[PDB]
Amino acid sequence: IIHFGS
Amino acid sequence: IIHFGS
Amino acid sequence: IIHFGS
Amino acid sequence: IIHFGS
Amino acid sequence: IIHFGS
Amino acid sequence: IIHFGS
Amino acid sequence: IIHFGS
Amino acid sequence: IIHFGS
Amino acid sequence: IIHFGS
Amino acid sequence: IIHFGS
Repeated sequence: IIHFGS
Repeated sequence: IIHFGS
Repeated sequence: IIHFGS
Repeated sequence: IIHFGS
Repeated sequence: IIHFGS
Repeated sequence: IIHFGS
Repeated sequence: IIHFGS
Repeated sequence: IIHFGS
Repeated sequence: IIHFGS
Repeated sequence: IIHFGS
């Protein structure tokens, strides 16, 4: 996972 | 995991 | 885990 | 874990 | 663990 | 930049 | 930059 | 920069 | 900089 | 700088 946010 | 956020 | 946030 | 935050 | 925060 | 490779 | 590699 | 590699 | 490598 | 390596 690459997650930029919430 | 790469996580930029909450 | 890389975590920038909360 | 790398954690910058809370 | 590397932790910069609380 | 997010770069997975060379 | 996030770089996983060379 | 986050760099995992050389 | 966070650098895991050489 | 956080550097794990040479």
